[PDB]
Formats: sequence, structure tokens, C-alpha cells
Amino acid sequence: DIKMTQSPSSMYTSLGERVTITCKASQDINSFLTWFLQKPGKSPKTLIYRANRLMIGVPSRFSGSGSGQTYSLTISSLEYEDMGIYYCLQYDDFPLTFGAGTKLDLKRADAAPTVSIFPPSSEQLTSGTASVVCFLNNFYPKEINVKWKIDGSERQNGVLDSWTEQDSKDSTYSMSSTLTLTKDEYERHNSYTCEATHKTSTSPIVKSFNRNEC
Amino acid sequence: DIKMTQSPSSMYTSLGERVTITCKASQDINSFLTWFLQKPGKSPKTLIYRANRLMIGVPSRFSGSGSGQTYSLTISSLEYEDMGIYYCLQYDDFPLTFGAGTKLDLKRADAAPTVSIFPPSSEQLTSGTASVVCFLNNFYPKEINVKWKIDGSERQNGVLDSWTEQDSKDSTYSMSSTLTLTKDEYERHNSYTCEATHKTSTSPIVKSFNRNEC
Amino acid sequence: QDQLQQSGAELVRPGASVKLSCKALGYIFTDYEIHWVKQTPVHGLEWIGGIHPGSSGTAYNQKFKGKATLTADKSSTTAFMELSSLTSEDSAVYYCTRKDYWGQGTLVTVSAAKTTAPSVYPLVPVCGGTTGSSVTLGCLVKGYFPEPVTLTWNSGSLSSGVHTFPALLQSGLYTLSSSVTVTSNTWPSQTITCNVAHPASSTKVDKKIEPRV
Amino acid sequence: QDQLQQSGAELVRPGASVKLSCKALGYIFTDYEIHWVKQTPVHGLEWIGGIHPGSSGTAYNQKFKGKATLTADKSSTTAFMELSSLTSEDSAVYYCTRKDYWGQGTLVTVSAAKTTAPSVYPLVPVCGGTTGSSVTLGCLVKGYFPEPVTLTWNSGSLSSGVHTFPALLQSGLYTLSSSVTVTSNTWPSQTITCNVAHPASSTKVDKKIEPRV
Amino acid sequence: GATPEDLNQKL
Amino acid sequence: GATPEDLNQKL
Repeated sequence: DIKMTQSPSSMYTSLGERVTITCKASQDINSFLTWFLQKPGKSPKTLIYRANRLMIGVPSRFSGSGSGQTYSLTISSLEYEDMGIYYCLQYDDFPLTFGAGTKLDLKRADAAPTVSIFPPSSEQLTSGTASVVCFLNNFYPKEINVKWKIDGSERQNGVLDSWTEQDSKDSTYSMSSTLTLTKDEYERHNSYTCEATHKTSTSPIVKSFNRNEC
Repeated sequence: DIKMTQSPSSMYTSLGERVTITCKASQDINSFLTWFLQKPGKSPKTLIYRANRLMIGVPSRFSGSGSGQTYSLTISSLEYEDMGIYYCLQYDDFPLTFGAGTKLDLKRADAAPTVSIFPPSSEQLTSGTASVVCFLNNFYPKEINVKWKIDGSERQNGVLDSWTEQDSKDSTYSMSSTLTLTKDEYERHNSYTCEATHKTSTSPIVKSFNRNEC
Repeated sequence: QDQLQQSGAELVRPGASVKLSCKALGYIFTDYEIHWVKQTPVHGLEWIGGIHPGSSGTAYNQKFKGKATLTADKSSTTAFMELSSLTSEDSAVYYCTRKDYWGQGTLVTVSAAKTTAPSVYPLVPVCGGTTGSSVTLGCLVKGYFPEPVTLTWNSGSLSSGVHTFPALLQSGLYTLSSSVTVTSNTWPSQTITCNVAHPASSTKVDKKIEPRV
Repeated sequence: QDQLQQSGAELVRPGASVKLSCKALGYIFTDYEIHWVKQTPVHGLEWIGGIHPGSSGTAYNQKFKGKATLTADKSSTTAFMELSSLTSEDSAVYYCTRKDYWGQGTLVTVSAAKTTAPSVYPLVPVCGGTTGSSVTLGCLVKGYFPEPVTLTWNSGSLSSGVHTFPALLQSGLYTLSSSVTVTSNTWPSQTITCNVAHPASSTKVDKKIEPRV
Repeated sequence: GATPEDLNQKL
Repeated sequence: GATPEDLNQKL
């Protein structure tokens, strides 16, 4: 298997900036490399083929170079529509192999999350289950840690985490954290705590509530 | 899925020493844990069940403890026949899940490898292929890096690495490294080099040969 | 020069089989190989195999040999891929590609799940409820199948300050949640409703967000 | 209280099926669940499923549902596991277990390979050949199928200073190598031979290690 | 040795 | 656009 080492794997860029993405092959692939891009929820769109041929319909802003093992893809001046994930494809030999992808996101000033905690609802509680929800929204950068604590101790399973992609206007991300329990064990405890770790602060950002009503 | 975090994952021990291995569960497993051991090439042998019951036939040297999430396995005085890999099994809920295993090996004074390089043989060369072999044998500890260099440049695929297990008398390990090429491309180059990195030295230990006969 | 057209979304049962189709339009079908590629969040992109509709030659990735069969019909310029014995790990987006052009992908969901209406719960702020400038309200849509669900706040009227998180699988059923932030003045004096719709079971639910007693 | 006995090593072709058996001896077959577990160097140990021969109840890991069928015959106190549509990733050691007792495991090799005799090459020191106290000689046994191969030096007479590395798969065939170190006095004045045997193709080869011209 | 406890969840 | 080169290895 030819191995494709694509780097960097994630890049924080500004509109209008020149971007360069690379792919080293574990052996010589005789320029049989494609460069494609995939936007969230959309299929792949090839940009370049045979290492340096533009594809019919692709801005001249995209250019590919390299021979042998090291290939590059340059984006001369980055536009909003270029955001997405970039991959390289070697098609010199079988099996065909891909690079891990390069994720592009717009840089911005670091923002701390706005954390909200939601005790279960009565309608859920009268059905047997109990979901405890935590919203960490509008923050930057993407890296975030969320720990759940029931009466002082960490709870690991029962947890479901979901992320939004980078927001088109403010460039921040958002995440919802759901701790799902049964009504009986939710009714066995009192102090539910959501704590998030993020680059914006030294100490965690803590949100809690007491079922006896704080 | 209950997650089983078994640590440590590898331990360098002396005969006669007391060993302790652990398994934390991601939730309370009500003591439904087994402790088993697997020797190279042999099937698993359970030692302990329901957290602390010895199994019929197992030395009293083995003892298991814990409740809730943290379980331990103590080996009071380590014998040669106890060498192998140790795993824990949670069987409280489905799916059943295992720990990553704990590998035991006898500590010893660090020894550097004795490296040998073997140009292909004539019989292979008159068949079309060319295998270049490197033996790194008798060293400690187990961690070793082997890089191949054809005429000054690193070669990545075509490489096959094989390891022996810890040797019963001297406690050292051994490894063979085979670089497989075709005769045509072996005949295109001159200087074949095997270089190994090991804790025993600052600089790599290099072995080479020239096909024009050095 | 034109395009690849793939069959629609497939919902199958564990142990069954699917045959996916890829129609080639606008180029000489017999001069180009068609390749099948699998994509999953866990494993990324992987090559299954490929066929030359011309010579009929096929190549497969070792991992899929015995699982996947590749075929092509020259009369309909349609490459086909058969997958047998499906399990949930086969659940993916599948793509045919010419290496330059790409089909749009067919989603295969391997599940035993049955159509099930979602439970919709209104998430009101915690008791007490801060004296901040704004308030985040929420709504939790639980246990449905299959995707998708559409969710709005005040039947679309409210759309600024909303976040709707991608649905995730939990114990074989989908769960999704969404929040809205409005200023303190708005709520609860103005009512805010969570509208959920699940075409598949023809459920349409509207949920008022009242303050916690 | 006694034991689990598993069927022998299985060599199958990609896309075929295997049924493995696990005989329970020395304990009441109907009071204990029998569980099937998969082991591979890549993934480690994984649970497939399990059955209660008593109640007939079965549970499966989601990853194997649709791939594996579990059954049990009370008259022969034999639990069975069926695997369909095999690919090379199914290649593993399979174990039935009672959670305390373990069967000895059946090796399933999924391959298209055909019985092929190994090529045996003698590895002599590099030209020149040091003035060290000892000399390492070697022997390379290439492209065979299936395992195993037995290898000795001087038909067992030479056994001190020998290393025989576990065989690895290379382009669908097994490769193995072994070295011996002897003192400078010994070689090449004393001849050293590499004896290889491959029961499967009934090949038996002896290879003298002569110095490089 | 052990009894069904070994936890026989499918009993 | 592109021709068979795209490398048609199964031609």
C-alpha cells in the first residue's frame, strides 16, 4: 500500500491568503495524483488531476505541482467558497489510497463559550428517562473539553456530544452535551455539573444545578 | 459500551517481585470481572472470576480485589511461568469488553544489537527478485528503529519487519529486517544501508554494502 | 466529460444485500474505469475496487474481496456494486468515481430499527433563571428513525441566534437538539415554540417553552 | 467444570462461509452461556456474541450482527458459530468461552492462495567478511503457503545461537528468515546447512552456506 | 468452581 | 478535460 502523508491536517486561514497543502507518497507515484475538495454534506469535487492539470470549471487560483513523492496544491488567494476539506488521491497503483484530508477554517480572535445547563423536562421525567443538557455555544477555537459530574464524581457513559461546523458570519463553533440517565437514577442524585475546558481560561467554566432546586 | 482501561500496558519486572495490574471501568460493573493470562501461541487461561475468586488450579500467589470501577490483580511473588500478557474482562453488561492487555517482561541491563547485513543471494538474483536482509539481534530493551537507505535515500515500502519474543535465557530480543526489491531496480543502485536506533547509543548503528563490492 | 448518477438512499436490514448503481452520462463509458469508494467518519475514505467497462477487468481492495461484487452493463452505461451480508459497519456513504468526476454518493444505513416518532421535550432555563441580558432556551428531539427531522423556532420566524446540532445515534435511534438565544425582554413575555416534523412517521409537533414552576 | 473443545484450523476462500464448533464437556451444558470471541493482532480481542443453550437466547455485538449466526445442539452439547461472506479481515483466531473456561481457539485463514513450495536462499556474510570473533549466517525462506514451515541448522545439531523469526505475509505468501551465529573458527571450514521442510507441498530442502565469491 | 454467576444474562 | 491517463491500469 502506498501511504499518503498529507499535511498540515488543519489550517486556520484568512480570506485572501495564499494557502499551500502537501502530500508525500511512500514511493514514486509518477504524477498520478488528484486534488479534490469536499464541503460539508456535499460530494467530492476534483480540482486537479495528473498532479497539475486544472479541471474544467476550476478557478485558476488553484494550482498543483510536484513530481515523484512530494506534491503540492497552492490556492493563490483564498475565497469563502474554498472552505472545506482537501484531500489528495494517488492512482498510480492499487489499492488507490487517500491522504488524511486538510481542514481549512477561518481564523478569528479567541472567544469563550456561553454555557447553559438544562435540567430534564417534566414530560421526559413522566416517561422514565431523564436527559441533562449542556450547551457550549459560540466559541473559538474548536478544541473543547466537557466533563460531567454527578454529586462530585465524573460520569463517562450516557454522554452524547454534537458539534456544529464553523459559523459563516461570526466564525465561532458550538456544541451540545447530553447526559442521558433513567428517572430512577436521576432521582437518586442531587448536584449535576457541566464543566468545560477551553483555551480562553485557566480554570474550567462550570455550570450546575441541584435537583432539590439549588 | 463499558470501557476498560487496563494499566500499565507493559511492565519490566524481576522474578520474585510483587506485581499489581489494574482495570478501571467506565461505569460500575458489580464485580463481574475475570482476570486471565495468555502466553505466546497459547489460549487464554482464566485466573480469577467474579473479581476475587481464584480458579481451581491457580496458585494462591494470584489475588484479585476491587469493587465498583477499580479492580486489581496482585501477583505476590512473580514466577517465570507467569510471563505473558494479562487481560481483564467485564461481563456485567453486553457487549463484553476487554482491557488492552498488560505485557510482562523480565528487566535486564540494556544491551545493544549486533547488526548484520546480507546482500541478496545469487539464486534469488537468478529468479528476478532481490531481498536485502538485516539482522538486529540480542538487544534490550525492545524498542528499536530501523531505517533503510538506498544510495543515500530512505526507502519505505518493500520492508518487512519480524520480532522474536523475549529470550528465555538472556532476556534479550531480536529482529529481522527484509527490504524486498526486483532484480532490475536492485541492479540500478549501489549502496545499501541498514541503520538502527536504540537506547544504547546517541548515533545510529549503521551497516552497509556497495553492490560493486564495497 | 459529463457525469455519474448514483441510485438513491438505501435502508437495509443486517444480513441482507444491496446492489448500488452508477450511471455514466456524457463520455465514452468503455474508455474509463469506474471506481467505488467508501466513506465513514471513523475510517475516512476507502477504496473498494473498480471496473473497466471496456475490457471487463476488475481490481479489488483485499478488505472487500468476498464482500463486494463489481459489474457493468454496456447497454445502459451503468456500473454496479453489490455488497452482501451487511452489518452496521457497512453503514456509509458510497461513491462511484472516474478518478476525476465523482457521483453524488449513496447513503446506506444498516439497521433493524423501525419507523419511530420522535419525543419532543422543551428545555427551559434552570429554575431561578439568571439576570443576564439574554436567555438560551432549548429543545430536545429524542428517539426517532429514520433521519431526517426538520426543526424550527416560531415556525421559521425565529432564526437568529439558533443552533441545531447534527443528530447522533443513541441506542439505535436518532437524537438531535437545538438552542435559541433571545434577549431577556423577549422571554417569557413573548411565547417561543419548538416545531418539529418527522416526515417518515408523519408527525408534526409544536412545543411551547414555558418557565419552570 | 471440565472443558471446551473447538474444531480444527480452517482455510477458506474469500466470499465463502465457515461454521465453527465448540463442544462442552464435563459440566451441565444448559446452565451456562457460551460466548464467541475474535482475536487479531490489529484489533485485539473482540466479542462476537453468545448463546444460552438452556433458554436458546442469543446476544450479538452490533458489528457482527448479520455476519455471524450462533446456534447450539443440546443432544451433542456443542455450540456453533457461523460466519458468512468471508474476507481477509475475518482472518483470526476464534475462541468459544464460558467466561471462566476457554476453548483452545480455531484459526481461520481467509485466502485465495494455493499451496506453493517455498524458495530457500542461503544468506552468507557480506563480501570481505569481518575479522570478528563470531560470524552470523542466515537463511531466507520465501513465498510459501500455507503455514507452516519447519527450519533447522545442521538438521538440529546446531541450535545454540539461532533465531527463527515468526513468518509474515508478503503479497499473499508467507516469508520467514532465521540466523545462527558461530565463532570465526567454525565457518567456513565446517559446513553449515539450512534445512527447510514444508509438509503441505511435501518439500524438503537443504542449503549449504558457502562464502561469497 | 464457579456457578451461573458468571452472570447468565440470557437465562 | 482528461483522457484515459487517469491511468487505466485495467485496460
